[PDB]
Order: sequence, then structure tokens, then C-alpha cells
Amino acid sequence: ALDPLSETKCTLKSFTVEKGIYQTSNFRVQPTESIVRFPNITNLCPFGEVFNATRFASVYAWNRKRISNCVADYSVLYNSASFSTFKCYGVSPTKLNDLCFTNVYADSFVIRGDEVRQIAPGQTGKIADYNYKLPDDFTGCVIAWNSNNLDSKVGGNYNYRYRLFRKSNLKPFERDISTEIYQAGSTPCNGVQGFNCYFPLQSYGFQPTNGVGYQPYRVVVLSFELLHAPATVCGPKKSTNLVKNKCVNFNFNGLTGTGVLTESNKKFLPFQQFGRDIADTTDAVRDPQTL
Amino acid sequence: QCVNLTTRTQLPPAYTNSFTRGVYYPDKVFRSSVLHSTQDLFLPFFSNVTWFHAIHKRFDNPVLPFNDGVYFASTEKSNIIRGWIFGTTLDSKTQSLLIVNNATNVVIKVCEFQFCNDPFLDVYYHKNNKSWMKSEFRVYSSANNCTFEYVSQPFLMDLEGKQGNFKNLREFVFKNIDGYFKIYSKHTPINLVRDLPQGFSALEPLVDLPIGINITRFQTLLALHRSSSGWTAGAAAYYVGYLQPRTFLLKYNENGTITDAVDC
Repeated sequence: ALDPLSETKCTLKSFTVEKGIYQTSNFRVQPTESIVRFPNITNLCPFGEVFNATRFASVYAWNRKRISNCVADYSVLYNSASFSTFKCYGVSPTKLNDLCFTNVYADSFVIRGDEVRQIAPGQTGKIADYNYKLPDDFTGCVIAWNSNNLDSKVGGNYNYRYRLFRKSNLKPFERDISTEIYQAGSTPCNGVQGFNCYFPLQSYGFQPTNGVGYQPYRVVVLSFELLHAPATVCGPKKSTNLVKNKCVNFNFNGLTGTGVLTESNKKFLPFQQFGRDIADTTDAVRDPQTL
Repeated sequence: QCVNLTTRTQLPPAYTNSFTRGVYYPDKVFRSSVLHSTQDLFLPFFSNVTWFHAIHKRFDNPVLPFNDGVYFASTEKSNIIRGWIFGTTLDSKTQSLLIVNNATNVVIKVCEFQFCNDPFLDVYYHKNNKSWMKSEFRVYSSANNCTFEYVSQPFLMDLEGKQGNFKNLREFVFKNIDGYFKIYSKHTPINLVRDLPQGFSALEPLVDLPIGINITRFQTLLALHRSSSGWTAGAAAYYVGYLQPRTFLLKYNENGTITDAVDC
């Protein structure tokens, strides 16, 4: 590699170079930089409105929202600092952006501060067994923040109740709103309160003067389940700057390669994104974002 | 719902031949000034296609097997054909796809539907002030467990009854491959009396529906009108066909449009 004349000796494997033209190698221009282009982030699912909703269902009344067919950006929720506690199980927060999920269920409800510790795979306690429980394989995440500035009001708010007693422990992802009276012993009840007969639902005392530990916390539980159905919800996109008239390595959607991007007069059908030649090698492509 | 029409009469399934019909753009890949050989599900040329029609005493709404894919070619004056419903049982037992155009928008939803013996969308009391608005909904009584919902853009469709030759042509391709449901739609006017014209057509994609449900059968939904057992339906004709794995030579012009196809 010292000089071009030396390349002839190495290509011919001899120390003597005869008079003539010799090809010692084949030069190739390497890509200067990598190009990245994708479509917009528009038409998302309003995850912020889930926790932003004015009223949330009771621990027994918890609503289950089905989120699918959109793009999800989790960096805004983690970097917003609007959550009191954020933790995940089985999946890291930084890896959610690179993973596509088929179905995302966002749980909503309000529970006591000390009751948030009972939410996790294979937990116990009153709220976990008799209200809401997480299966051992639950891959989702947990989110909670102090609602004392909204839910709790002067005089107390009894609108949020819970199931104190149940004949057994609730199954994973099971919701029972039955108000039937709980029978402690063998004494018949028949819906009439009395000895060994109690009302299972109980209201959470909510006032701004209560301790921080018992302050109501609004919890949003996202259930990540990957089924045999196709995947839709995915993380955000990038769509970096574009460069033309230069050697670069470009990746467009699920297509990759190295070449020089130059705008031509060819017109691709609006229903046809990519072109191809007789050799099945794409000679041109359409910007996934701009047309 | 479950009440059959008064004048409905069954008819023997007559067949007719189609010329080039069933040719479509294979994929989003662009090609120009080249002859490509594509092997996919196609409608063979000169293949017998079923002959159906709907009038005020023969009303055809049979259930036909979907197989892998099917080809639909119909002509409309008053737009009698409402759409199609897809699924295995076509009932709430499982998920079923329903494509209906209500004259306002196009409704595409996958839910569990309550099956009716004679589904359709009826209208009544035209007289003066021709109306033609959505009144009675006979397709299903109730639905639930919806895994998909889609609505197109709003538009005003003319359902007014018309007489004479058929001024429109609508050719569709409905198929399901690898749990991904595809559609091809082409709308062009024609001057036609009966049967079909002789010519070539290039079908274009309509929407992308990554549903992935099993469809073994389908049924054609029609619109009924009266000036619901006694309601009638205007004169219309639609055709059904089955797609086979055939290879066509697709000739691409300088602009990329397919000029003609050749069945090997």
C-alpha cells in the first residue's frame, strides 16, 4: 500500500514489473454517513387522557381500556416527572419503545397509599386478593400519583369504595361487582344485615388532612399481552435528515442498502411505494414521510 | 330480521364467461416498460362466473364459500348492492367482518354479529321528496366484542331509482392471505344492457385490513326500498367468482399502468 507501483508487485507476486497496464485492485467508494427516514408519529392513542380523566372507577369498579392500532411514546410519561412511583415487571422501560405489542390494556382505579405495595405478580393482602391481583407472568408496568389534590375533598368522598370481604381470592384479571351480602358463618342472611352478615363494599375515607401514607393514589395498570394476532402498537419513530447526491447507507421502512439518492422525473403510482428493475434490484424509492 | 320477503324466489345458478377480469396490481412495487410474470390468486380468463340479479320477484342473497379469495363484478344504477359480510358462521359465535356503504360513509367493523335470515338496509316512503335515507337496520340486532373499527370519509350517494341501461361498473377482489385481508376496487362507467362488456381492467388497492380472522363463507347485502317483508329492491346485477393460483404476464407501459395480461 506504499505506492501504486508496489501494488503491481504484490498483485503479480513478483519483484519485477513488466512494461504494460496492470489492474492491482478495484476501488469502491464507502458510504460517508447513514440516512434514516420514516413516516410521521401522527394518529396516536391518547394515553395522557387515561390518567388525565376527571373520575376513575372504584377498585372493584375498575375500568379496562383496550388500546390497539396506534403508536405509543413512553418517553413522555417517564420524563414528565408527573408520576409518584413508576415500576415495571419483566420488561424494562427503555425497551418498550423498540417493542411492538398486539394488545395493551390500561387499568384505572384508586387505592390507598399503603395498598399500592400489594400490586405485583404473586402478591397478597386485601386489595390484591379481594379487589385486583397481578398474575406471576404479568409483563406490564405500574403507575401511581397522589390524588389528594383532586379526589380528596373537605368532608370526605365516599364515591370510591372497595370489597372488604369475599368467600375466596379473586383470580388473575377478574372483576366481580356483585354486591351480594357476605356470610361469615352458617347463619342465613337473605340480604338483611345482621349477626354474621355484612356488606362487602366499603368506602375509602378521603380528606386533605389525612396522612400522606393513606392519601388516595390514582393507579394506571398497563397489561402487555402478546397473542397470536398481528402486532400493531409500536414505539415512536426517528425520521432523521435526508441527504442527496452523496454515497450513504440508507434504511427506509423495512428496506436497506447503499447508494446515491437523486430525485428523478419518474412517477410512482400513489399505491406503489417502491420501484424495481428487471434484475429485481430497486433503483428508486419513495420517502416514507414526504412524497 | 328473520322474516323472509313475500316475492323472494330462488333461481338456478346460471354461468357466464369473463374475458380478462381478475387482473390487479400485485404489490406496491413499481414497474414500467417491462413484462413481469406474477403467480398469485387470479380469475382464469374465459372462466365461468356465476350469474345473479335482484329485482322486485327474484331476490338473490345466497351464502357462498369464500375459500382463499373471490372476485366480484357488478353494475349499478340505483346502487342496490350495499356490501358484503364475511366470516365462518356469519353469526355472533365468532368474529365476522362486515363491509357496508350506507350512502354516507363506508363502515368496516369486526365484531360478534347477531345473524338474521334476511339482512339488508331498507327504506320507505319516497313519493315526492325522494328521501332515500337510512331508516330500518336489518343487518344485525346487536353486536359486541369488536376487535376492529373503521370509517371512511363522508359522501353523498345517490340511491334514486333509475331505469334503462346500466351506466356503472364495479369490480372488486376480496381475499385473505397469511391472516392479512386485502381489497381491490375499480369504479368505471360503461354502457351495458345485460351480461358484461368485453375489455380489460386494472384493479387498484382500496384499503389495508390486517384483520387475520378465518373466513370460509360470505353473503352479499342489498338495499330495499318502497314508495319490511313487503319491501322490494330495484333492478341490479352482480357476479361472483373464485380465484385460482394462475400466472399472468403483466405488460407495464411507460407510465406503469397494465395494458394487458396473458394467462399462461
